[PDB]
Amino acid sequence: SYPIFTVRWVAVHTLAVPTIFFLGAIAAMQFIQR
Amino acid sequence: ERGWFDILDDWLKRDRFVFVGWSGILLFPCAYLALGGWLTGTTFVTSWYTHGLASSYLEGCNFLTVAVSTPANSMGHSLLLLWGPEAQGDFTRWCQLGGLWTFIALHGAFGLIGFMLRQFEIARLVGVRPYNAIAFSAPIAVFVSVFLIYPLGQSSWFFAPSFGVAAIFRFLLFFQGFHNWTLNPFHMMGVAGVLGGALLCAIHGATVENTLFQDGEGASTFRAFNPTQAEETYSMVTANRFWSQIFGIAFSNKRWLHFFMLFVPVTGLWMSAIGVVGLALNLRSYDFISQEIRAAEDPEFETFYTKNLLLNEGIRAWMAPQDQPHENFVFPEEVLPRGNAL
Amino acid sequence: AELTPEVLTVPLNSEGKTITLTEKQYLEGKRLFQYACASCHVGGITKTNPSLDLRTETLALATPPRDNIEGLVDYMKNPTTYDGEQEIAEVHPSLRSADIFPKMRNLTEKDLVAIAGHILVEPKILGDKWGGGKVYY
Amino acid sequence: METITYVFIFACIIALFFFAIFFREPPRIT
Amino acid sequence: ATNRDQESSGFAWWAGNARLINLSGKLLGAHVAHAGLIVFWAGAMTLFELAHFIPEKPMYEQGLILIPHIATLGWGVGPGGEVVDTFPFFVVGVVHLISSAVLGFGGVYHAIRGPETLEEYSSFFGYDWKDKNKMTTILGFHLIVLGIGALLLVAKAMFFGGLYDTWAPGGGDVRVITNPTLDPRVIFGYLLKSPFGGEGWIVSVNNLEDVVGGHIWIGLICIAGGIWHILTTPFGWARRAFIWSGEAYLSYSLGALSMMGFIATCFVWFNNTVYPSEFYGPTGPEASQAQAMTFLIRDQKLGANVGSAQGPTGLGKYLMRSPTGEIIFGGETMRFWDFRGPWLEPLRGPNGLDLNKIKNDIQPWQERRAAEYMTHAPLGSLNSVGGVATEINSVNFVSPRSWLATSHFVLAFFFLVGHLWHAGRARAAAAGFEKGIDRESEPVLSMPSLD
Amino acid sequence: ANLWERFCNWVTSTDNRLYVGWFGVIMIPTLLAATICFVIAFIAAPPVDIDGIREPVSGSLLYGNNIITGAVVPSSNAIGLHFYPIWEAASLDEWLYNGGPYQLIIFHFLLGASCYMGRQWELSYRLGMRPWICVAYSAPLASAFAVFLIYPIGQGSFSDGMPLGISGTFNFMIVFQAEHNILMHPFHQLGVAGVFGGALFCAMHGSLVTSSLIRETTETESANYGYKFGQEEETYNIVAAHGYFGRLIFQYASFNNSRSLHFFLAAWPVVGVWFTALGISTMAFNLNGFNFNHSVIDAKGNVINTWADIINRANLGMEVMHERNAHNFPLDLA
Amino acid sequence: TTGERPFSDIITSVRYWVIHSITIPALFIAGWLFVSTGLAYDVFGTPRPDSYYAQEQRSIPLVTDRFEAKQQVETFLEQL
Ligand code: CLA
Ligand code: CLA
Ligand code: CLA
Ligand code: CLA
Ligand SMILES: CC1=C(/C=C/C(C)=C/C=C/C(C)=C/C=C/C=C(C)/C=C/C=C(C)/C=C/C2=C(C)CCCC2(C)C)C(C)(C)CCC1
Ligand SMILES: CC1=C(/C=C/C(C)=C/C=C/C(C)=C/C=C/C=C(C)/C=C/C=C(C)/C=C/C2=C(C)CCCC2(C)C)C(C)(C)CCC1
Ligand SMILES: CC1=C(/C=C/C(C)=C/C=C/C(C)=C/C=C/C=C(C)/C=C/C=C(C)/C=C/C2=C(C)CCCC2(C)C)C(C)(C)CCC1
Ligand SMILES: CCCCCCCCCCCCO[C@@H]1O[C@H](CO)[C@@H](O[C@H]2O[C@H](CO)[C@@H](O)[C@H](O)[C@H]2O)[C@H](O)[C@H]1O
Ligand SMILES: CCCCCCCCCCCCO[C@@H]1O[C@H](CO)[C@@H](O[C@H]2O[C@H](CO)[C@@H](O)[C@H](O)[C@H]2O)[C@H](O)[C@H]1O
Ligand SMILES: CCCCCCCS[C@@H]1O[C@H](CO)[C@@H](O)[C@H](O)[C@H]1O
Ligand code: OEX
Ligand SMILES: [Ca+2]
Ligand SMILES: [Cl-]
Ligand SMILES: [Cl-]
Ligand SMILES: [Fe+2]
Repeated sequence: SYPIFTVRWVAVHTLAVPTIFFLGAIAAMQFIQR
Repeated sequence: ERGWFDILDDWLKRDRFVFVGWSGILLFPCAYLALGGWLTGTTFVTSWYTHGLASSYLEGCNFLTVAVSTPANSMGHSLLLLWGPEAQGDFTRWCQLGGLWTFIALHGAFGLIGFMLRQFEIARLVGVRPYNAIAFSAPIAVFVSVFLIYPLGQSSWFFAPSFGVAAIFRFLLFFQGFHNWTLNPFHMMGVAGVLGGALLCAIHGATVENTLFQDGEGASTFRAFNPTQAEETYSMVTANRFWSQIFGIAFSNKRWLHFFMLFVPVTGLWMSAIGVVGLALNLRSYDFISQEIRAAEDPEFETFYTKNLLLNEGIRAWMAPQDQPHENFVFPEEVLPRGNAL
Repeated sequence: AELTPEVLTVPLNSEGKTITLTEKQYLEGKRLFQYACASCHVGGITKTNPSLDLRTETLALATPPRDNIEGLVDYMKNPTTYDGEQEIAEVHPSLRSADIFPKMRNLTEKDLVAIAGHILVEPKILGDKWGGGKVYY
Repeated sequence: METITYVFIFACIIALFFFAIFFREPPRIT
Repeated sequence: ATNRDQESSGFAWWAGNARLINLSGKLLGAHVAHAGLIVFWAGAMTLFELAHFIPEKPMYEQGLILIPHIATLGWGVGPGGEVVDTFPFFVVGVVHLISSAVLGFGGVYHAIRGPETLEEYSSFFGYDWKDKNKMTTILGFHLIVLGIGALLLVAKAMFFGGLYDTWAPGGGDVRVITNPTLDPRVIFGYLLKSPFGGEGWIVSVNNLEDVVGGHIWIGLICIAGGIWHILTTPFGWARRAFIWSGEAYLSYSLGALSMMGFIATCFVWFNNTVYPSEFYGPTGPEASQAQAMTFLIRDQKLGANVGSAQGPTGLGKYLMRSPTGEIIFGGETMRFWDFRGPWLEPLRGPNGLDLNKIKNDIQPWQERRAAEYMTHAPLGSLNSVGGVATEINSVNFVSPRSWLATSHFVLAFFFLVGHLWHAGRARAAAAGFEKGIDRESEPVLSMPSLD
Repeated sequence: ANLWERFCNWVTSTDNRLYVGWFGVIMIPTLLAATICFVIAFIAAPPVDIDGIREPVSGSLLYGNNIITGAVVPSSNAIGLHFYPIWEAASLDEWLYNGGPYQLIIFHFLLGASCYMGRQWELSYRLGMRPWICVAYSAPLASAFAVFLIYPIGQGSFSDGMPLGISGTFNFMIVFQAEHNILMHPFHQLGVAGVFGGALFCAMHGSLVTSSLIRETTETESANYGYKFGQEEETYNIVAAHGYFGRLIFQYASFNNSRSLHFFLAAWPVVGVWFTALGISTMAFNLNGFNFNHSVIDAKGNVINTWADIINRANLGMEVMHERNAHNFPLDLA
Repeated sequence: TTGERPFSDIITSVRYWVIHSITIPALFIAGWLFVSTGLAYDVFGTPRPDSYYAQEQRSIPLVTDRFEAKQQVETFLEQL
């Protein structure tokens, strides 16, 4: 009986979610040329 | 039936992986926004319109050169609220005007308040004296003096530190060239508190690790300690003899030792903040008047003090046109201070 | 702003004829300038003799004129002093002195044109910075 | 005057070192 | 798990290799596998260098540290250090890379398959760290091996094509060494030279006859010393002076390697004989001198009388005196007047730089060399932007001298630290207090009070 | 016993108020000499021709300095790395002009401080301690070697050694930034993380242990009387401390093992300072901080400045002004 | 402990990886497209390589007026 929605879960995702989005954005930027 | 306030208190103070508390309501959103604003700006946002610089990964900067830069000098000390009279609700314009600077600085300030309230809140619940909160007043005094008071004394937020690695380096070098900040005795006390603190950290960790009692058979000695053990894990008597014979004095009281470890770097940071309050006003330790009188009358008199001033004069002339673009400085090649050849 | 065909149009000769370089030519010229010339001419100055730079106006007043492709290519084969009076291949890299300046050994004619074009185009991009030295960094 | 003052303070600090070392409060184990 | 966890070995995972101290078989594996990593890097790095190499650019514009070592031995190069043949580089790379597979094989075998201890299997290959005679014997074998290595350099220099000689009359070239210096007054003289400016201890070695001669001496000294240690056991004064344990012997060797590292740093920074500037680029001193020579040449061509030209300070702008009178270049390069190099020596006479020779005899090749070296001074950024720290991006250059000096200072330093760590540890463990103070026999509690 | 044996027992005695030891026999005379020469020079040395251009810089109090401006001035650039003892000079007057005191001081100090480090190993052996306090001291020591010896070796002159004074130190720092871009060098960045972090953990540890002191005193007494030198029992509750800090961050971010904690307190500053020492010792051979000057370029090829370009402008100002009569040729190659 | 499932249990479970082998790549690709479509430029007002300067100006579009800085930027943008 371990819960899934917890304060910890929310805290983890407020960071992990944007982080992965940002890492994808920054990966793309490496192919931009002037 | 207990009251809603008390019920909310229970829930805020549940033992969980990440403690929340009443302090959490201020801390978490302000900290998250300060940090998210920095990551957003450094990844995506320019400084072309405020400084004439590129400042984001998007434009090609690296981790060393990205920043969230201060607003333009013509903004003065505007709060620069998203819904304020400069941006008028336009997110894109807000970003271009430096609105993320004030966003990060003000949410960061409220977040530091929330962090130190957290330190008091947790100390009270666990039953300890709140010295950790008290020590944290140093980082607060630094953040407030440098990010807030200093620019408030100057023309505008423009001259605050911009949030970035290279940008901060620029802030150091500006302070040398314009304020002669190395000469300032409040800075000097800061340096002594930081290097003295790092000295205490190293010497104390090393001393305990080299006067440990043999409490196990392991050659790796970390296992031979239990958190609930009543006994000292290292010999204070032996540590004291060692340092008395090596350096001439030694700690003999462990409570004094640990208090001194709080005192030194906290006091140093506080001294440095006082100096920066002075610099807000250009109230510098820039010169020694007696040195100037002599040097002016005696062209063979030279010291390291007069040498450093020549360096400062170079920094100001060579950096100001690009670092202060609102001034529209044009310094013809012929007026630039230079020594021979270079 | 852009690196347009116009930016890339420079004088071919002293008689006023122009040549429009390709973007591939521009990039080759930068690369080859780095390979063979930048050690002394980084940024349009000359480290071993700062009195002579690669500004277009300086090049125009050289003898023979060096403010055009043909003048530059000829310079790279048979370099002279600024007044045209002395041949300096023995102390300046050229095709003629490729035995003693070995980086010049595999430079083709096309390579010379590319490098000449870099020299002419860069000031149209950078202005006073080209040949300006540290004051303009 | 200034040189005497700076040297005097220094000399006092060196004297303080001598007393703080050799006329310290002895550490007492009991 | 014969000793492969913390509970049984007494060492945590991060000190895992300390579990090997008394496991001679696996420890031989560790060593042999490690030797294979070194040989692997030599081989693969060489091939990488060769694949990237453009023979008409200087080596030093291309970030090569290994090709330069091969060329200095006379392989692949001709007059002026021009590359005449890359195949000797390819051979050196390939043969190391193949040999590394063999060492790697032996290492993996001994580490994971062969007998963990060797003492049961062989009394010749087994060893106890406390057996003073066995330790001096193995030492002796390795001495003989090192001696032979030094004599291979002699063999290359005297019988198999010679060495690249930057000082060769008429210009740098490969040259066979027929008259190596054997006089002990010269060879051991170098060791008693001051390490300070104008002297430079062994770093001052400036001709290949001394270099070759010095290796004949070391070859024979090491072979003799090795025989000696096979035939003898430590004297009593040695027995009482040292700690006799694996960790102690490691510490001694760490101290020795730290020293050697600092020496190597100085060698590559200042010496342009065994690190020829043709391959490694100019020395820091060299390039600063070469700047002064460049502007002297330029300004004299414009009509300057460089002897009588007083600079802003009152010292000569181009030429001045050293503190012992010798004529030297002026400006900041006054500090570098102990510099000596083949492009500059023709201008030097018994009183230092000779003004007649400066005015009349400077050849175009000297102007070229000086301009080259001035523009490849060993200054640059960590991202390899050549030049002073305020330089703009354009030139991708950091001197091999800088890479080699910096790396080896870093390694020598951390090796000094390792020497202290392990020497302090070996002493404590030999005496029985490396795991802490015995609470019931705390030595300080039996000592009188200080006051 | 015989005289040698007695001497050896006295040298190595664990009962001398200050330990002597064999490292001590070299340390004592070399530190006394460096100290005495330093004190006299700082008060009364005349001006020294540091840059070898006959432009002597006044360092001493009697010649117009104060505590903040004063220094013992490095030896002349004309000397370079040459050994300049007193007996190389034709007279004390010459020796003073050319900066002889600097070399006597720094060589005796580095020798003596090196023996200080050995003496730390030595006393630890005599007391039956673990041996690695001397390893922690190797960090500041390495730093001293870097600025007084290794940087001069690399640049070819003791005139580029750090001066022995407050304003001289700032001068050395500003020129170093000009010539090496030290702020952009990751080893200096490791150094700052080491000292800012050492300060931070210093205050953290002090505050956490102080937070959790066991009540042993009344309100009208310093809590420090609650600990008696040599007592066997710990004077604070580490479990209460860990309970606090684990909640501040999260549980596994806090140490409950005092040995692990103390090792971390040792390691973090020592390592960062080893890196910063190595920053100075590798910039000594001119491998410099990152250079992103003109790294960002627009579609036409216009340079788009970054904060790295603005640093560059500041560095230029330092560069063109430093040692303003000493350069004749256009590049500062050392 | 405080009652939440250990991280080590979670991230070694098959269910976690079934969920996250979808959500992790999806977020990555969405961030990629935020840049590759040019949308990042327009949300944040960041110049593209071709929009720092008009073709013949070498004057930076610095904001000089607090209360119509919004309009100054607007005008600087129309003049490209
Ligand atoms: C504890 C959490 C917290 C705190 C302390 C702050 C604090 C701040 N925010 Mg942040 N913010 C937060 C959470 C927080 N925020 C969250 C969760 C978001 C995402 C939604 C944001 C998004 C955000 C943005 C986008 C911006 C800010 C800005 C600000 C600043 C100005 C706020 C302001 O003037 O409010 C004024 C409002 C109050 C003080 C509330 C008062 C309520 C009182 C007690 C009762 C009065 C009610 C009244 C009767 C209602 C009827 C009105 C009627 C007459 C019409 C300030 C630094 C601005 C800033 O940073 O600019 C640089 C800005 O642009 N915030
Ligand atoms: C040069 C680096 C190096 C070398 C040569 C060794 C060597 C060794 N270690 Mg140390 N170790 C190192 C680095 C190294 N270690 C590092 C960095 C750490 C910290 C992570 C450790 C931590 C450590 C611990 C904690 C222990 C050792 C132990 C050992 C030994 C037994 C290994 C074993 O049981 O493998 C078991 C592993 C396997 C069977 C998996 C495969 C291993 C092989 C060798 C991989 C080879 C791959 C290679 C590509 C094959 C090429 C083949 C081809 C040539 C034909 C062995 C002699 C153990 C001990 O001392 O035993 C007495 C032990 O407990 N080491
Ligand atoms: C320093 C390195 C070294 C040392 C001390 C040993 C020692 C040992 N080995 Mg390992 N081994 C090594 C490296 C080493 N080996 C390498 C590189 C490989 C891969 C080829 C092996 C593969 C290997 C296997 C597969 C076995 C051993 C075994 C043995 C044992 C018996 C050896 C014997 O009696 O031969 C006596 C002498 C000879 C047979 C003639 C020697 C011929 C060599 C080639 C002459 C050397 C020439 C020259 C000096 C080369 C120097 C190379 C250098 C430049 C790198 C002994 C414990 C056996 C064992 O452990 O028993 C259970 C065993 O089965 N060895
Ligand atoms: C890796 C090489 C190596 C190693 C580790 C050893 C190790 C050992 N040797 Mg062997 N030895 C070697 C090579 C080596 N040796 C060689 C090549 C020879 C041939 C010449 C010898 C000839 C030899 C003899 C004749 C003896 C030893 C002895 C010993 C033992 C004592 C060493 C000692 O106390 O030195 C420490 C040095 C001293 C105590 C001398 C005083 C310290 C001075 C002042 C240090 C100066 C250093 C300084 C940095 C300056 C350097 C430059 C200088 C020229 C100015 C020890 C087992 C002794 C022994 O036990 O024989 C069985 C012994 O009598 N060796
Ligand atoms: C601003 C704003 C806002 C907010 C936003 C947010 C909140 C955001 C967040 C965001 C985020 C949250 C992001 C993140 C990102 C991240 C990243 C980008 C990361 C990266 C990383 C890396 C890269 C790593 C690296 C490393 C390290 C660190 C160490 C170890 C090693 C290595 C190197 C790996 C709002 C809307 C309210 C409003 C308006 C404005
Ligand atoms: C013990 C141990 C360890 C270690 C290991 C090692 C150290 C190993 C080594 C190994 C080695 C050391 C290996 C090597 C290998 C090699 C090889 C495999 C080679 C091959 C070659 C080839 C195949 C070639 C080819 C070619 C040619 C011939 C020509 C040109 C081209 C080319 C290159 C392609 C560890 C840490 C894991 C841990 C556990 C234990
Ligand atoms: C090749 C060459 C050469 C030659 C070389 C030689 C001939 C060398 C030799 C070398 C040697 C011949 C070396 C030696 C070394 C030694 C040492 C390094 C020692 C050490 C010692 C110790 C460390 C000790 C310690 C101790 C003490 C002091 C006290 C008691 C205790 C004990 C024992 C611990 C030349 C330069 C001509 C040229 C180039 C090339
Ligand atoms: C510049 C370098 C010049 C030095 C040359 C070095 C030569 C190496 C050979 C040294 C031979 C001396 O040998 C060594 O002498 C000392 C001097 O009393 C001895 O003597 C002693 O040992 C005991 C053992 O605990 C001591 O407590 C005692 O005080 C002492 O008399 C050593 O036990 C002996 O082994
Ligand atoms: C135990 C050590 C204690 C040391 C105490 C030493 C005091 C006794 C010796 C007195 C020597 C000082 O003598 C010194 O000489 C020169 C003359 O060429 C003077 O000349 C100087 O004047 C001014 C004084 O402000 C200086 O700024 C200047 O750089 C210099 O030209 C000094 O002002 C004078 O004080
Ligand atoms: C360990 C393998 C060594 C292989 C050595 C190859 C011989 S080396 C060979 O020798 C000739 C003179 O004898 C020289 O003239 C020639 O230049 C040289 O490369
Ligand atoms: O001396 Mn002291 O500082 Ca090293 O760089 Mn060059 O030299 Mn001088 O100029 Mn910059
Ligand atoms: Ca384009
Ligand atoms: Cl110069
Ligand atoms: Cl200066
Ligand atoms: Fe502690």
